[PDB]
Amino acid sequence: MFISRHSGEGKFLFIDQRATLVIGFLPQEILGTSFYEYFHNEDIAALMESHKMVMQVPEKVTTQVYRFRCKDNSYIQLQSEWRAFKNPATSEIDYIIAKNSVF
Repeated sequence: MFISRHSGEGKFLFIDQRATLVIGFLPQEILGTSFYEYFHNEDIAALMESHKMVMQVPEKVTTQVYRFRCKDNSYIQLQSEWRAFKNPATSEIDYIIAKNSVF
């Protein structure tokens, strides 16, 4: 329900027009920060493994439903669909596309 794009390490590079109303953060507040900054304590470990698998496989990877910390430091429940694209000349990830569903 909002799209973001991340670096190979998870740093926010882009959020769409629909994100701020959901998570409360202005783009200048969240761009440049890692998505490990916002994951709930109980979800970060499973999300790291999802992140690892995305960086390995050519395929889409869907996360579990997890809690994402909003600007007011409360949490909303997201489920993200992640896919990484690697520069064929350098093998490094150009970006990770993220479809972030909201509940």
